[PDB]
Amino acid sequence: PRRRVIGQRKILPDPKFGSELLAKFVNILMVDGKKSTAESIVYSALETLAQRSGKSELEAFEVALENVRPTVEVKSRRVGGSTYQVPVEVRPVRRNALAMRWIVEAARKRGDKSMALRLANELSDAAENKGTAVKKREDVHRMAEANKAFAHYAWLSLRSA
Amino acid sequence: FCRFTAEGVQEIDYKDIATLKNYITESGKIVPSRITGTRAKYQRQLARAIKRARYLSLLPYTDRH
Amino acid sequence: MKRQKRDRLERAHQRGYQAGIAGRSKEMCPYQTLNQRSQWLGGWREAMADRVVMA
Amino acid sequence: SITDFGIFIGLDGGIDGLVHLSDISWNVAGEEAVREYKKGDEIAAVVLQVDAERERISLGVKQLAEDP
Amino acid sequence: RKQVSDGVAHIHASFNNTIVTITDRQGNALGWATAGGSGFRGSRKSTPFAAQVAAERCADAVKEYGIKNLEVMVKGPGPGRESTIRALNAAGFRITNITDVTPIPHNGCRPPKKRR
Amino acid sequence: MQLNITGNNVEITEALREFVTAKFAKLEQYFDRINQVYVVLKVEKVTHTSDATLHVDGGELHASAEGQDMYAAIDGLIDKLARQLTKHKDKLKQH
Amino acid sequence: IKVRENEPFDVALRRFKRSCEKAGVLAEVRRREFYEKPTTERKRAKASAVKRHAKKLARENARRT
RNA sequence: GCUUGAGUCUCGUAGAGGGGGGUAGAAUUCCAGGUGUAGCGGUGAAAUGCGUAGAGAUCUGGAGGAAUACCGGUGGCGAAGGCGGCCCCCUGGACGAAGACUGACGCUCAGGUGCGAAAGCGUGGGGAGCAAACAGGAUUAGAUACCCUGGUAGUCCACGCCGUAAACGAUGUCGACUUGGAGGUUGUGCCCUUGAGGCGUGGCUUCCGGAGCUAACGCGUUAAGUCGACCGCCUGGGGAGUACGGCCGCAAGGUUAAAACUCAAAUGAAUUGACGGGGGCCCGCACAAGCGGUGGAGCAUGUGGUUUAAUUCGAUGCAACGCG
Repeated sequence: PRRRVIGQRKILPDPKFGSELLAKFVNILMVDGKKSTAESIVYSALETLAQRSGKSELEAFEVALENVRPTVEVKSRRVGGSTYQVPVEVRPVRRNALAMRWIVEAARKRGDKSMALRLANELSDAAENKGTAVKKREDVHRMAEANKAFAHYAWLSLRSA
Repeated sequence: FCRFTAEGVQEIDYKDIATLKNYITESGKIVPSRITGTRAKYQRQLARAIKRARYLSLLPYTDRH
Repeated sequence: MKRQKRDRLERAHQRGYQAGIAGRSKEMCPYQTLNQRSQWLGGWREAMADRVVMA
Repeated sequence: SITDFGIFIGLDGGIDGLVHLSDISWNVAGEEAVREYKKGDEIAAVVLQVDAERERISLGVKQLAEDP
Repeated sequence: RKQVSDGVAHIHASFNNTIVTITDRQGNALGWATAGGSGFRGSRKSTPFAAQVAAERCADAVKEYGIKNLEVMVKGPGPGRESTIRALNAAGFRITNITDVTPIPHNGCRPPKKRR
Repeated sequence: MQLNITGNNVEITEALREFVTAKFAKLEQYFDRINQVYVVLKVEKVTHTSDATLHVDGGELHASAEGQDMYAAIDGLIDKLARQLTKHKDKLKQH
Repeated sequence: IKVRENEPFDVALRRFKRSCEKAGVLAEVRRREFYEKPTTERKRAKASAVKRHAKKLARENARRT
């Protein structure tokens, strides 16, 4: 908004594992205001991600996540008649949430029988650098890196951190 | 500022390039009278002296010759 | 409903930067207090260079 | 002095500017969000780890402690 | 290929494009690269980044002439003109001197009337 | 672009609907892609007035014209609408 | 323009003198003969000069800060 | 008769004042040659266009035309129009110091005569760049336009014509008088030039303001203040600076200049709002970041239409349409 760096509230961590990133991930596919069955989908998917990956579950999810987190993201701008996209760097809070949104959408596609099987296979190919969300990641990097020639005025991401 | 031609009793000759090179810049351009602070009469005599010395090639027009 | 963003200090910066880029070579639309006028002019002179680098 | 979602910005010692990154802060990497883990306005352990002579970036850290 | 030592790097830096012609001391060309031919097209030609990629894609393909040091001439009041010489400090060259060959007429011919 | 006609105290005859529709179609073709148009005809004991609301991509735009015989009011409203459309059209060209 | 010197050099001096006199005269001469409005633009420029000088001078009274 | 008005002479002073001649440098274009190769150019985006027949770039040489960066100064000169590289020749005016001289020789001026930007016209040259007309590409609903790519008259010179301009300070000329300030430019006098110093004195000029004036805006010793001499011009708006006739012009057209008719207004300045594809600042689920919808389907309910014997009446942009 115009005003208000807003008084921000935190979230509850995940019960089964010591993670708030995982609780955010439950809140992403928590469709229709119903947390419990989304928790059953996430747990049911990390179990078969462990059996279909061998390694542990939290590192399985995080290694599967860092192959779809982005670095540069386009912002569409128009000046005059043109309307070109300008690469802004993603801030590392937006980064992993923007990854998990693509994982969850690419799991709502892809359709297998169950949602835990779809999301389990989608995280598996996210470890394999093979699935859909890595194609969307590489689309974002190809068009921001393709439109890389714009670093300008003041409407985006002041001096540094 | 001070006008050095007013500090002398001069009437600017075009041949003392030791003095005229204090009034060309290093690109050959004549320096304004708000910078050097000369009087306007000696500024006109100065400009005619610079252009005349350029004609006799005692001063350059530009630096790209 | 919460409180003002970057309390005119580096908002005074980007007002002087936008006003610097979009012409306005007045440097005569600033604030009047010192801590905001200083970087309205700071953004103005940081915007003159960003006008030289582009059209 | 001000934690900007990727760090904490300790700025003691006579104008030395921007410092500790979110990557160290503990022995966990990404999930930490420094506002949850340290403070606002508090004097801490932080050691230097890099001074870059050009571009005026010292980069302190906080993981250099005793947990592992 | 000629095994030249030093070169003169002309940079034509107009509004809509920058072209970079690396020549020798003599004044005859060795290799050139433009801000249009580096993949950037139309309005995107008119950026400093396309001038930087142009100076890269000239500074190699003049490798076979073996230039250690070069002068830099720059003609044109364009959006390149400084990123393209940062891209020649960074390209592995020794810059002897930098000049300005922007043609300033002691007003002669009449310019066009262009805008409304 | 579908034109909806309604009338408060004005009995919309079939010859009245043919003319209004033709005029609206002609205006729509001339200035911009228009999605829907509502026409309201009011009679208040003297003033034959007309309202129109055009829903166009940019948004709503409205005009109103009082006349003497209903037909005159409709003509005024249509010219006003055309003028408004020119403003909206290159208001969202603005290259 | 012309910069040659020892190992810390090559950028600041050059973009200074280059940028000022270059961008001035080329951005001026690039089009528009005008024949008429250097007269108007110098008249407005210098009327704005005396109005800015007298305006700041009589604006040097107070501002209630 | 007299010297104060006017004019002449002796010294200088500054100045894009005018006419003629000559010459210099940068740049643009073209031509010839070299190196080199895949683009150039252009725009808000594009295409028309140019380029593998070697373009664009870079270097060397040559040709030709035009304008004179910096100095450049709300600076200078000229009656006005206007006049900017540098040098020569011929020539006009202004200014000041000290004297001498003539002795009212003065001011204005209808008719007349002269000068008079740009465009244009005639004759002969010249033609770089730009550029009406014109072609093409776009844009647009259309686009005989703005934008782009080209491009002929013209822009230039010599000799004639035209005689108009927002030819404007929208302020006729000449003269006198009437508080100040800050500057510019150009002379000159005195004194410690002893230091870019101080005190006066003339001319031209820029701004701000005093009384006074003005409908106000504003003008304000360079008046739009107080007066005097002479001239030009005005008498509601449209018709109309048009028609007819005269005079001038090669023509375009210029000048002089009506009337019928028609309306009760037209106008100037200032005010309060409203408005702007004017500006500045702040804010809003206004945009951006997201979540879920409507529009497709069936059904419910309301409305328009159509029907009917009646389909009771009202609510209709937002702010009527599961509304009374």
